[PDB]
Amino acid sequence: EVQLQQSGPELVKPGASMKISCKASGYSFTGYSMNWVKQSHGKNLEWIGLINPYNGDTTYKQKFKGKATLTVDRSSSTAYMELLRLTSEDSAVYYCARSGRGAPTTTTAWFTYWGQGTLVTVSAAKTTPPSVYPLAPTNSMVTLGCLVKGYFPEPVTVTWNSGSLSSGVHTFPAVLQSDLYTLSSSVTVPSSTWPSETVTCNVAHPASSTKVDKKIVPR
Amino acid sequence: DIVLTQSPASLAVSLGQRATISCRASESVDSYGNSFMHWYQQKPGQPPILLISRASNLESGIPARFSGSGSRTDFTLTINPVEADDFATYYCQQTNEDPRTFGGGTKLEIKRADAAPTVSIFPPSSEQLTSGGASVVCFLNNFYPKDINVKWKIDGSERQNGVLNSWTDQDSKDSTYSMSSTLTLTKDEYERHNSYTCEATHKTSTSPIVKSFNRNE
Amino acid sequence: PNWFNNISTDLFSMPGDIKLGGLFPIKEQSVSCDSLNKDGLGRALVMKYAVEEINANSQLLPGVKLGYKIYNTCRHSAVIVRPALSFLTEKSNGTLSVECNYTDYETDMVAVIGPQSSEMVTVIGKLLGFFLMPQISFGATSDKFSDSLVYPSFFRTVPSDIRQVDAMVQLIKKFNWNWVAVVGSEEEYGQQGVQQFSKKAEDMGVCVAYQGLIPIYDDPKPAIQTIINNIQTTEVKVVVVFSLVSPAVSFFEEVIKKNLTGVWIASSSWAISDKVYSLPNIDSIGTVIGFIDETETLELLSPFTEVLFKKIHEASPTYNPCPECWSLSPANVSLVKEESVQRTAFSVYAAVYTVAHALHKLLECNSAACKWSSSTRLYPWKLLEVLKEFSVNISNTSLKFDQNGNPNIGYSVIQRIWENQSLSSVGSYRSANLSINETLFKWYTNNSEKPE
Amino acid sequence: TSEFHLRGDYLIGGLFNIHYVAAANFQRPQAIDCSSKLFILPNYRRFQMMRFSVEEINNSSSLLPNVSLGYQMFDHCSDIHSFPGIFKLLSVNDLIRPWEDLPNAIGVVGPFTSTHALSIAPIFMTNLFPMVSYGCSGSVFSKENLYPSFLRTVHSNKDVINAIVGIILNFNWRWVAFLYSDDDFGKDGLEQFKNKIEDSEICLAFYKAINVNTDYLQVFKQIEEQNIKVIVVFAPKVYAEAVVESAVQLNVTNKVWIADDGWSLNKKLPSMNGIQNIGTVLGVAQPVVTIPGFTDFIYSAISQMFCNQKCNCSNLSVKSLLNADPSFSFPVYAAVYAIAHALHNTLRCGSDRCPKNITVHPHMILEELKKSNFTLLNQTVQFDENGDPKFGSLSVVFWNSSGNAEEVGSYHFQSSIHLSINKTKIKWF
Ligand SMILES: *[C@@H]1O[C@H](CO)[C@@H](O)[C@H](O)[C@H]1NC(C)=O
Ligand SMILES: *[C@@H]1O[C@H](CO)[C@@H](O)[C@H](O)[C@H]1NC(C)=O
Ligand SMILES: *[C@@H]1O[C@H](CO)[C@@H](O)[C@H](O)[C@H]1NC(C)=O
Ligand SMILES: *[C@@H]1O[C@H](CO)[C@@H](O)[C@H](O)[C@H]1NC(C)=O
Ligand SMILES: *[C@@H]1O[C@H](CO)[C@@H](O)[C@H](O)[C@H]1NC(C)=O
Ligand SMILES: *[C@@H]1O[C@H](CO)[C@@H](O)[C@H](O)[C@H]1NC(C)=O
Ligand SMILES: *[C@@H]1O[C@H](CO)[C@@H](O)[C@H](O)[C@H]1NC(C)=O
Ligand SMILES: *[C@@H]1O[C@H](CO)[C@@H](O)[C@H](O)[C@H]1NC(C)=O
Ligand SMILES: *[C@@H]1O[C@H](CO)[C@@H](O)[C@H](O)[C@H]1NC(C)=O
Ligand SMILES: *[C@@H]1O[C@H](CO)[C@@H](O)[C@H](O)[C@H]1NC(C)=O
Ligand SMILES: *[C@@H]1O[C@H](CO)[C@@H](O)[C@H](O)[C@H]1NC(C)=O
Ligand SMILES: *[C@@H]1O[C@H](CO)[C@@H](O)[C@H](O)[C@H]1NC(C)=O
Ligand SMILES: *[C@@H]1O[C@H](CO)[C@@H](O)[C@H](O)[C@H]1NC(C)=O
Ligand SMILES: *[C@@H]1O[C@H](CO)[C@@H](O)[C@H](O)[C@H]1NC(C)=O
Ligand SMILES: NC(=O)CC[C@H](N)C(=O)O
Ligand SMILES: NC(=O)CC[C@H](N)C(=O)O
Ligand SMILES: [Ca+2]
Ligand SMILES: [Cl-]
Ligand code: NA
Repeated sequence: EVQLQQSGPELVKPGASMKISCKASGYSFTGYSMNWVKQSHGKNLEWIGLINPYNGDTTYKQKFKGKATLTVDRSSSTAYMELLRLTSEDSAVYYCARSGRGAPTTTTAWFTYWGQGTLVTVSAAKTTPPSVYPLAPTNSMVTLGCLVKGYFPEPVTVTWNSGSLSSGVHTFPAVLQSDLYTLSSSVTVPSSTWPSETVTCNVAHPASSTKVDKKIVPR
Repeated sequence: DIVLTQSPASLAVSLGQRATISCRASESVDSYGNSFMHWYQQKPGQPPILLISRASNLESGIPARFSGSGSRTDFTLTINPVEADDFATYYCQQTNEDPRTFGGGTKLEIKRADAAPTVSIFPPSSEQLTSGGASVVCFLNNFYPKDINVKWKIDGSERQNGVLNSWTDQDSKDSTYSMSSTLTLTKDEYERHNSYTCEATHKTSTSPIVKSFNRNE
Repeated sequence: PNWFNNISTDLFSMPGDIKLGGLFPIKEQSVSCDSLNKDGLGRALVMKYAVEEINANSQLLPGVKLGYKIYNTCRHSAVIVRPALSFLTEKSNGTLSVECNYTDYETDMVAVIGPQSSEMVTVIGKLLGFFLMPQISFGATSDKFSDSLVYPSFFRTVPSDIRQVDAMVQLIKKFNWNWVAVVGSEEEYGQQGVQQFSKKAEDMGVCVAYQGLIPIYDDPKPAIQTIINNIQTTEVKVVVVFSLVSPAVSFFEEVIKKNLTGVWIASSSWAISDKVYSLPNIDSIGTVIGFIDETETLELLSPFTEVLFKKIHEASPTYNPCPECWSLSPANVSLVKEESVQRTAFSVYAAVYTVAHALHKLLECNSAACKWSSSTRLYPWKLLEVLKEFSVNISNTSLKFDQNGNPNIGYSVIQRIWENQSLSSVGSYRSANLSINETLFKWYTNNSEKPE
Repeated sequence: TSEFHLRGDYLIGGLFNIHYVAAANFQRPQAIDCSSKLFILPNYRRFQMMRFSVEEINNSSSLLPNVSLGYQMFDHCSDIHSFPGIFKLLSVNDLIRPWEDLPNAIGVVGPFTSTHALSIAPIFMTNLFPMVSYGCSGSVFSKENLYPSFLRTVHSNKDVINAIVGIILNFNWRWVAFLYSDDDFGKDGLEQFKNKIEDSEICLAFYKAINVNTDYLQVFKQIEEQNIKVIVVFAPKVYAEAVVESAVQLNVTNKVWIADDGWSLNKKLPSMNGIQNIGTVLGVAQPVVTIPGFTDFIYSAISQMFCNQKCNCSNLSVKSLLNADPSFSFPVYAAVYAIAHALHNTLRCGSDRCPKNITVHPHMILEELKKSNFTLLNQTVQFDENGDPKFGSLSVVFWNSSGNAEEVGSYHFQSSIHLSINKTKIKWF
């Protein structure tokens, strides 16, 4: 089937440039326009432009002219978007998206396939591993937690007991304060299954190559 | 440039009921015998999914409860009956004219019966204290509607600074919201106080839900 | 039947005053043509039955002996061309002379019975059409030949596939299926079948999810894996298989391995093929609904053949399309008992009889004598003039050929019954009318209910 | 003497179709009188090209030294009635014996069209008698097991179809109409088109088999109501002219027309009145290849019984013949030279003499033909295993305001971008 696979999140310096990749598979690459879309955290979708992978022709929305540069590599079926002269207003999620079939022009085509998105954080702040702290406390259900503090950049992931504990889990959206993010996560288990059965949160922060297993230990 | 205006901006609809979402275009988006207005669903943290192309054509794999209608400048997306996983932002998009533009979006909420939060409070861990910080965490879990008020009391006086709050997106099973409130202090300041209270007020009760601990225990 | 006594032992060469050319796929490849095609051999026997019977009828071609020469086509282009050229040699010379005008040219044969397959018709149909030599196919169903401007001397005793694909689409509509795949063999038959079907299916609002062609020359297994992967992907549960037998067998060999189940719509080329139905675990692929030519059973065929094979065996110690046929015995009477031969034998029979009656008319015969002598010169184009739009009763069949060389022959709709290893009759298609009885259908599914 | 036949030490068949007539019912088995039918100037040019080639080689003391090439050439306006000429090429002294393992000819050049080839090729294939076609583009002739002694000096339909798709993809339009001749050539073209665009943004919004009964009023009515702007016309001269002339008469406007190489260099339509009105014509085209000396040959030829060897074209304008559509010129030229070289190499000719009185079998010609490797006018003549040519370019033209087919692009069989187009050369509307 069709898959659009984008490169990973990236922390980049103000004034620098960066290149996003979109690896297309499962269909004939040069047969369809590859579009790019920007989503700021405000959440508006904005069309950046498209590239015809057959001949390299480009069409941009006016405000992205000279700001984004779309290319393709036909030998690896990969579409690229280079962002120039980055500012904090280029911080956003960026999507590639293939045109579908059935529109009368390249201009009218809608988007049937989407890459998974690439988060770009434009900041001079440096990469910092999180600190992971246990959150321990007679109802039949008892709530526990993990505090994931002082990391940068996004993202972190939080599982409980390596995935086995999934229901009754709440993993709250990070909050940025002094160029550092904090999120926390709660899990609710039967009061008869804790402390007798160990509950452990697993936190990972790829950017700093951090993996922490914090067991929730009774006070 | 064509400007797309959606209404309403946000919407709460009960399970089994009908959601109606409008999109109005500044100029006609018709050509080639078609209306080039398309509808997308976006769940938080996920790519948009195409629901409907050319005003009324339901895409392959998309459930039949989704339908579209309209022409020229006025379009409607209908979800009927609404189901528990339909909470999302819905965007319209015109492709009749470069550049493609999207509507600002409509956030569909699943309406359900009101439910009061479960409140849990947590002292700072010794692991944090020994590095010099003291975060006090409060969970307010599985409530509806989303509007809720949280106050922190330290030794009897309400504390306003140092408090960060954060809501989850709607739960896809029971359609509730959850929230965490985190009061961050320094270890020196934490150890200078005894009673720490997290107080929650929600339309489900006129009396607030209070949770406390004392540091010296 | 007393005249069984007077029949001769020659299978593929009968002497006569007037001769027919025979083209049958008797031996094929597995360039070496070494695989006996038993259906092909069986059909050839039907022609010998027809001819021996015609000559024993004192009042059909009374003063005239009908003869023929039958050659193997090997279902191969290089092989069939030579016998087709030999039919055209000057009757008293053995050579084919080069001329611009053949109006007064007496050919060795006066008409051709066969070939069996549509791919073979494309090889020689223009050649024979130039000479206006009547060719009556007992098996080539492609609609391409329905154009007398392109195929000037072509007739057939089986209907065009444009009718069969109409029957298929109607059946699919009746069972309310609207999402199907179509698979053909990669030659004239399967290719035209797939295209005609896709056209009709569109017109009737049936969405064809996928089209596939099975190679007949390559290793077909890679293309088959791709086709089968597309079938699983589209999640279609109705597949139309419009295909010659060897590709079909290879195909279902892979369908079986991958334990696929669904509805399979069989074109007449494999709908009663023992080669398919004898495959290990074919009974696991679900429901096979098929279409075959509506034909009479030739009640005298099996009683003619046993007697012939006894005479062959008798004079057995005494160049060939079937070298090993010298050792045919009464045991080999199974060749015409085989259901694929039994149910199609009439198509061969009607083709020979169609020419015999046309000749009877050409030569202004009655029940006693014909306008014929050893110095009578027979030109194929004159016989063609008689055959155009020909109406003739053959056994209990009122046979009419339209402007296009197509017959008023319909289809039997059939189903494969696994427990029986038999075929049930579930309806018919005549004119442009599908008549099936849904309750007569067996559904090979988890709860014996119709899919969807 | 005659243009259609020339005596030599060895003979080459020429299969041409100088006249055109639509098929019709016939009740007698005999050749058709093509000399009374519609004359076709560019096919006649291609006919002369073969005559020119053979004479050029006979003039050479290097290729086939002291070995003359002769020919038997035919005007087969009807493929079904072409067999008398075909039999003459394959006969031993006006006789064919079907069961034979010294044929009159050693190979044949032609025919021009797929219909002509499909009708007769099995007879040549049986004895591995070599055919080198200067025009047949059917996909099916690339299947070597079906056509083992068939070769061609123009590209298969798949390549032209690829170039046409490359033209479409260079621009912004994605709904396409595909009008194709109601024959083997046209149908194969539609099939390749359908196959090529299936996994692309291109949508085939409308298609139609073109013949004498086409309701052009209705076809263009539908095209207009589907708001289709791009119209591919994949068809031979007679059908392509019917389409475009009907379009002018029905005031079709604002279309983008795309021609295959069989009519992108058409010489009637660019000068027809009103041609401007229907919009813009683009097409895949064979680049003009100059054949030095041909002009002089034509001037000389124009200054001048078996069926289908009669031109009935007296008092032809030399000018009109010279200026006729020159497509398929090098394909004809190269086809004759390939057989010549094959014969030269089969005889084991040296640089200035040939082993004489050597009897040559057509199948020996075949082996050398398939191994062709020689230069001709700075091109390298080779064929792949399928018998398809490894030479000959394709370009993109635009019919410009002075009535010329101006080159505006080049099609690259291998390159990363398969089709380049200088868009500023194209003046639209
Ligand atoms: C047929 O056979 C019978 C005996 O089998 C014989 O008497 C008769 O002569 C034969 N009839 C012919 C050859 O017409
Ligand atoms: C062909 O031959 C027949 C009989 O000889 C004659 O009637 C017919 O006119 C001939 N056609 C020609 C010579 O064109
Ligand atoms: C088909 O069925 C058999 C069991 O009868 C199984 O062993 C095999 O894995 C299956 N093959 C498939 C699913 O391709
Ligand atoms: C005839 O029958 C015998 C056995 O009954 C068999 O060995 C032989 O192959 C058969 N000939 C055929 C099928 O042509
Ligand atoms: C065939 O039989 C029918 C029905 O009896 C009859 O009307 C017709 O004339 C017959 N046709 C012949 C003998 O050619
Ligand atoms: C099985 O047996 C007989 C003949 O084989 C047939 O009449 C009958 O209908 C078959 N049973 C079915 C189809 O269930
Ligand atoms: C269809 O067959 C069923 C068998 O149960 C029967 O009800 C009915 O007689 C048949 N109807 C026909 C043949 O029209
Ligand atoms: C040449 O052609 C014309 C028709 O274009 C015809 O009328 C004339 O008789 C022909 N001359 C011949 C065949 O000698
Ligand atoms: C070949 O030679 C003759 C002179 O003998 C000349 O007239 C003619 O133009 C030449 N033909 C060619 C080069 O095709
Ligand atoms: C050329 O060929 C002729 C026969 O046509 C031969 O007699 C003569 O010897 C040859 N001349 C040469 C090789 O110079
Ligand atoms: C040609 O013009 C007529 C009348 O002006 C109009 O009705 C028709 O639509 C035109 N045909 C086209 C655009 O194909
Ligand atoms: C073709 O010929 C040239 C020299 O004549 C040589 O360079 C090239 O390798 C040859 N190609 C072959 C033998 O495939
Ligand atoms: C049209 O094209 C021809 C040849 O490509 C060129 O010579 C001529 O100048 C062009 N006319 C224009 C561009 O008006
Ligand atoms: C492209 O087209 C323009 C406009 O005619 C022409 O002037 C220019 O030379 C071309 N550019 C090339 C050939 O690089
Ligand atoms: N072998 C066969 O029976 C093939 C018959 C098939 N109807 C065809 O036209 O080719
Ligand atoms: N008419 C043309 O374009 C030349 C012949 C065509 N290529 C064919 O194969 O039939
Ligand atoms: Ca304090
Ligand atoms: Cl056959
Ligand atoms: Na020479």
